[PDB]
Amino acid sequence: MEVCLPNGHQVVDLINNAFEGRVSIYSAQEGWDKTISAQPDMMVCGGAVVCMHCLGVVGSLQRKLKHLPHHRCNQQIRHQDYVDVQFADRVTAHWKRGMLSFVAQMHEMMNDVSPDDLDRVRTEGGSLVELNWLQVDPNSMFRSIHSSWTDPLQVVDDLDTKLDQYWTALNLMIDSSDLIPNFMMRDPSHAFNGVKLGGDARQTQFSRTFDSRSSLEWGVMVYDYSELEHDPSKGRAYRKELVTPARDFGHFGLSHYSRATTPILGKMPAVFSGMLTGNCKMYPFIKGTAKLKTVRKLVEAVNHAWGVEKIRYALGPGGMTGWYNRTMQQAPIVLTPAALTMFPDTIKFGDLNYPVMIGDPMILG
Amino acid sequence: MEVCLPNGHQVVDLINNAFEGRVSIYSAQEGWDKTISAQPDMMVCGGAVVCMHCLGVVGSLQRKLKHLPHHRCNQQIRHQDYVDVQFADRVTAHWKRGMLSFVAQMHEMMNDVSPDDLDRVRTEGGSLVELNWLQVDPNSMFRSIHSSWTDPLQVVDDLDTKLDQYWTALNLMIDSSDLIPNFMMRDPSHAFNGVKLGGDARQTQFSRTFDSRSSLEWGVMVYDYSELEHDPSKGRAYRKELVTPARDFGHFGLSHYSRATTPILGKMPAVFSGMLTGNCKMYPFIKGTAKLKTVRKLVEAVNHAWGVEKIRYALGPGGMTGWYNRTMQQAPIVLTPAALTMFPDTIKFGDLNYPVMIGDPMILG
Ligand SMILES: [Zn+2]
Ligand SMILES: [Zn+2]
Repeated sequence: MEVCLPNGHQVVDLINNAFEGRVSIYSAQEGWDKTISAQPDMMVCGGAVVCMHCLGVVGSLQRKLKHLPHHRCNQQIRHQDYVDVQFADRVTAHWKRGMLSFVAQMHEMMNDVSPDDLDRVRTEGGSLVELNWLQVDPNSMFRSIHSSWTDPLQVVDDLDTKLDQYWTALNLMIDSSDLIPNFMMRDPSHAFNGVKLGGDARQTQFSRTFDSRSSLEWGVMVYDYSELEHDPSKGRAYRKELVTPARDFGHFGLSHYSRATTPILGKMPAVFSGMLTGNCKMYPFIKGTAKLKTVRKLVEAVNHAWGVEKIRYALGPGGMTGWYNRTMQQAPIVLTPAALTMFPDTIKFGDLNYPVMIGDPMILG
Repeated sequence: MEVCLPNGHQVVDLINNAFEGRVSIYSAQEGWDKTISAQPDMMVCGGAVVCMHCLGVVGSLQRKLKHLPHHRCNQQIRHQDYVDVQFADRVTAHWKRGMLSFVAQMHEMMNDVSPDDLDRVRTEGGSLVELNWLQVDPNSMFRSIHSSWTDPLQVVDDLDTKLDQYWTALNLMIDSSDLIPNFMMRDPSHAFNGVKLGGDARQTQFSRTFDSRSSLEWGVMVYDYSELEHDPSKGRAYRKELVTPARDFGHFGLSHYSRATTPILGKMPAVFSGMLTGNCKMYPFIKGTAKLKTVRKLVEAVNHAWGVEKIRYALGPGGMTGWYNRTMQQAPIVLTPAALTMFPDTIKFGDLNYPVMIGDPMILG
């Protein structure tokens, strides 16, 4: 059968899904389970199922395909023409799992704090929990020289539900005791340009995305609150008044503002939507325009493999090149989760008072 | 508990849901079942659940609230301040049920056509099915002087699935036999500005929306193809070559283009997404800017019931007035289903060759 190209809205859905690590990929070898890496034969783009060898729509999501339908496939789309999407998706999937293990580790330590110690830190201030950074997602592509993005994805059922449950529990504990985490940012753009970098972290090269061009293996980055801990003029009352998150972000249970983390994994801050939005969803702090670039080579391949009339029929005015240029302009809206535009605007403490280092995530009073 | 206003993205979600007739409404009298109309006590706005007496967020979708939670309620938001949203939602809900009954009736009649009658019409041309317009959703607010938008909503489970199934089935039948429906439009904008109205249809006044100032009880509007039907020089071959839908919309099974209907109910064309989008979803042809107006009174009420700083905290700089004005400019993107901007642009027959009348929906060859 002859097939048609997907429409622009379907490609936008593909891109947005890749940056949540939720693209549904089918490979002959693994079926629809992408736990084990394999070259994609089909990808779900919005409501369509698309053949990755011609970029033709071969079915719908509602039809539940279990094989690649026979069709007249031009076979012009090469793996290299869409691997940037596969890469962004798989790396985001690994990154979300790593971030979950980290948030869960912090939650567990906080949950194990004895009442006496909590009571003491609330009163006199002081360290409450510290996580050896070498214990954060150790065997991942972000921390081990022996791992790669093509490694298997850790099997985690209900990933987003878990991320929501743990982040919510962790922040409510922080909020109720006016505690201080060193792994949060009021505006993650400051991680890329703004914060002072200390020690080994001064060498950090931020790509501000998930692509194959540069190194995603790096240390765990957090704030160095060493000076705050020992400043005799900035004790517990000072910390409660200005430093605890609620002062800048609003009380967690009564705020729509997003809370971002420092670059814990992949040199990429995570952004969590606020509790009042109804869920604490987690997204990588990547610009919409950077996400759109993942299909730049695919647009070139489509332009070379498909006739101009067929491209217009599916993508509209100006074809796929036109769709791409229009989307680049609309990216701040159509390729950007609301959470990424909901950081606090009235700051009292902020992100520029202490440097960021490669080191242990911690919570103090 | 103290409550805060919903954020702007949540209000946009509320509006988009109202124009799909899918707002979840809670009332003390009926619980979360809006089959029977009651004054709303809460409405789901995105992931938040909002008290309609103060417009404060009292919970989340995930918490599965069973009743209005105890909270510090200003009690200053009045029913009149948000009834425009309730009205758009309930009327759209009645309208979708009516459109479903109409599409099912046409599908049913098409399936009852004898093989011989179909063969004859395909070969010689002629009327195939004609639905007495007085039989289209006769007891609804769109057809009876004794009905009102506040009447009960017909109980229809899996409404969208049925709309998809019946529209898909009907169009495959029309496409496979190169048939001609008189209830389709290539660009529904022409219903309001473009088509010639014939006979009593000249009395029609289109509000282009669903609001209380509108008079939505009206006749069923379709094209008057009588001249085409009775002109021997515009016979079967002529109709197959130019008039059957595929010539303008592309073959149904191989097209992303939306197909709209004439104003069958409520003087409001329906827009169905194309099969290649993956589903045939149905939406009323209403502009995003018109949808946004449903909260104009609510914004004014919030501006007087809530302090400026609390409004800024939830809605962002500019407050709710700023949000409203910005959303008005973003409406083509954020309050407009993709289907409403996917009509064909290369037309051979089009919408302006025959007048629109109040009369019987029909399919002929
Ligand atoms: Zn193919
Ligand atoms: Zn209230």
